[PDB]
Amino acid sequence: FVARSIAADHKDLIHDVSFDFHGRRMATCSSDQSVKVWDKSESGDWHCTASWKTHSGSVWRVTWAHPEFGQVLASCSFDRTAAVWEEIVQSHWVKRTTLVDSRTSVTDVKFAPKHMGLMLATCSADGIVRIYEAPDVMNLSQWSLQHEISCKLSCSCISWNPSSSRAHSPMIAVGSDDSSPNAMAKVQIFEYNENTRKYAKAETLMTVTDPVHDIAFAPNLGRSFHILAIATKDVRIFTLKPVRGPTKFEIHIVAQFDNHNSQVWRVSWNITGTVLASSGDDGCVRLWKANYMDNWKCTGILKG
Amino acid sequence: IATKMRLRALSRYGLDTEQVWRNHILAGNEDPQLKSLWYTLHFMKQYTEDMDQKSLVYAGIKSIVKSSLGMVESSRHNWSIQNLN
Amino acid sequence: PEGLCYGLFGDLAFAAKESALSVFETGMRWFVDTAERYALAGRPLAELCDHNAKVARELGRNQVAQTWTMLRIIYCSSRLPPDFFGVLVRDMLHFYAEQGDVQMAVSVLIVLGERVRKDIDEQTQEHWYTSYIDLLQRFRLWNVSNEVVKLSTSRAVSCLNQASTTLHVNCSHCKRPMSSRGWVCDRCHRCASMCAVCHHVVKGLFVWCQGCSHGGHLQHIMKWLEGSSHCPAGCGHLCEYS
Amino acid sequence: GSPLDVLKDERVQYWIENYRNLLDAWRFWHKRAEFDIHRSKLDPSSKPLAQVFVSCNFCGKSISYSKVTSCPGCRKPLPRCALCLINMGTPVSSKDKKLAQFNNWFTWCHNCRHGGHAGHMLSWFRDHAECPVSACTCKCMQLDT
Ligand SMILES: [Zn+2]
Ligand SMILES: [Zn+2]
Ligand SMILES: [Zn+2]
Ligand SMILES: [Zn+2]
Ligand SMILES: [Zn+2]
Ligand SMILES: [Zn+2]
Ligand SMILES: [Zn+2]
Ligand SMILES: [Zn+2]
Repeated sequence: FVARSIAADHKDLIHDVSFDFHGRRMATCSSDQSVKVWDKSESGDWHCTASWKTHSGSVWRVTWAHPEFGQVLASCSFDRTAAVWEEIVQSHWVKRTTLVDSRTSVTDVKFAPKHMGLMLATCSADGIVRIYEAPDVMNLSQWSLQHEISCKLSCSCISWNPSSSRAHSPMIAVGSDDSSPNAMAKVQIFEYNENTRKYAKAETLMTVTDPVHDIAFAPNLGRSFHILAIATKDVRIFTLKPVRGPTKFEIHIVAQFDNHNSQVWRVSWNITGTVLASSGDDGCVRLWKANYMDNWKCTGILKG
Repeated sequence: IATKMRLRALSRYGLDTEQVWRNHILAGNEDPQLKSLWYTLHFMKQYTEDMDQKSLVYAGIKSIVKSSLGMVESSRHNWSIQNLN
Repeated sequence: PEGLCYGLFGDLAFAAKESALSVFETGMRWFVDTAERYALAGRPLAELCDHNAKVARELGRNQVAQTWTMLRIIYCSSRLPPDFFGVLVRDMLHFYAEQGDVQMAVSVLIVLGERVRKDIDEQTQEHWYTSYIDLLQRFRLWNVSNEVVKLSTSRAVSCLNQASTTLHVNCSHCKRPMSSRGWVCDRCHRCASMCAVCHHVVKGLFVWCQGCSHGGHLQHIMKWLEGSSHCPAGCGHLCEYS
Repeated sequence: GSPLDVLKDERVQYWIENYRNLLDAWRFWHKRAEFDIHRSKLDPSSKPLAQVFVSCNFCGKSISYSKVTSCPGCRKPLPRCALCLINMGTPVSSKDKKLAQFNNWFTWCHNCRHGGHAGHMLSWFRDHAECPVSACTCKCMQLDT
């Protein structure tokens, strides 16, 4: 890989970077209460086309929505709010709705896949994962809270299941970064059941007891089982194979990498869900790929 | 007249409003009536612009001189404008 | 203190504590070319298979090319059983789908049509079609996505194109709706579909400004807006400002 | 700059219409459009050619001139492009940014009424020759020429 730097000009540390659906746009949120949207031209240079103050406290996560709903950004911050930003055409970004249901800091915010409509999930530090919905995609100023899930642990990361199949029920994983001395599972997986119309805890990953800083479901893309990547003191990849009430999965760990030799903060799959990038405290990005024998191996080490 | 109209349209005849008098050049041929008409239109446009800077002119001489009252004809042609109405 | 995310085209943004924003650019060019230069219908099965195999061999995907040729031999042929290879074709489709190559599976499904459609369940076919369509739309390949939708063997995927794509047009002079298959006004008895440029009836494609409510032939309006910034009908509207 | 009484006279407008008909006979369509712009600038009484407009499927009111992809009247979603499946729309209100580029204009076949963005359908009918909407056999571009 060929590395190139970008003059972020952010007054504080950049907490999250999220590409758009088409890959042509970028959104970076930092601790300076600023979210910057970068659009690249034919020259290949990323130009900061927008930079506006968003929240009162540090902004943790910024996520994009599917373009059929328009250029929509959701940002969670330290001020217990998850704001939804829409672009109106110069390039002006307006705040649509401030989600103030959480009584504590909202660690992560993530848009649900396209086939669910325009649904938003926010996880708070008190163990409550709130799932929102916009009944009218043309009116983004009205969001109705559909479900709220108590995860009994300080949530730090969520990841929707990007499967578009009708054979896979809606599924959201919740990771916890709590560092209690007791050994309890730090990742809980909730599956929406159509019969009860309520999210229920389907599978729990007991093997993960270290604090979790990032989780990322692999893009399904024609597969039959679900692959989950977890960021901890090491890098773990779990495969969720449904069996023929919540669905029961034959959970098998297929990767465990300590090549970072430190805490791993972020995990991000590619578009095909075949190469996983892990960023740890070592400041290196390690791309992990699986051969035809399901032996995950590092295909490159990338340094700043 | 049809071929002349085609040629004038190809040369953007009559579409120049910067100074209208040049339109008769765009007419292709030396037409005295066209030149006179376009020069008159340019003169009246110039008068309108000057009046705006510091309607009735477009009404023509007949309407302009209809209100021209109080002139004394000169009996003797002395051989040597502002005294006019 | 770190952020990480791949883009669509293989580029990877990595922002960590010093914070420095770095985009680690490289990927899927083969996918774009393969989607662009297959033919999925309009030719016999043998011709389609040879064309797709030639594409795969040109792009360097020897296994895909041999798979296409094998499909041609299996289907477009004291003989083998009629359904001898159906299980193997299903297994090949699942093998290509489970490794992320949904493009090949969908292309084979479309080319074969009913010869393998009745053997793969509807839910998995729909999942493959939607995944391939999402991949195509990400790369902004609308033509290939729409071709897949039109040629989709699944009714649900085919119906994805007919949702709210019908426009109700009215005559400006009469302010009343027009016929669904018409080019003349029902009430005013006027050719309301006249092109603003050529003043001829626009029977086919009509492009329409939303500001001045004027338009005409798609090519004619394109050329006029390339040559000027005013409305062709002459309403003092800069339709496409600058 | 003639007075409105002169411009409203039947003879003057008849001469103008005859000249425009002559320009159409010679296929001087662009020059006729330039003359139309000139006439509209100089004579405000010259009503421009009345052409079709799109109406919202639910409200029924004209969508011509705050989400762009929503009907201005009833806030309902606008018809979506048959190719990108994104709801069509165009913001309404020089060497500046084109607020409404041509490739985003409403465009539909006047026969089957199936519509899409101008650039999208232009590319599609440059490649193919059938209506993008499924189960439609109309040859949209072949109808014009
Ligand atoms: Zn009418
Ligand atoms: Zn035309
Ligand atoms: Zn107009
Ligand atoms: Zn216009
Ligand atoms: Zn409406
Ligand atoms: Zn479109
Ligand atoms: Zn049609
Ligand atoms: Zn048509």
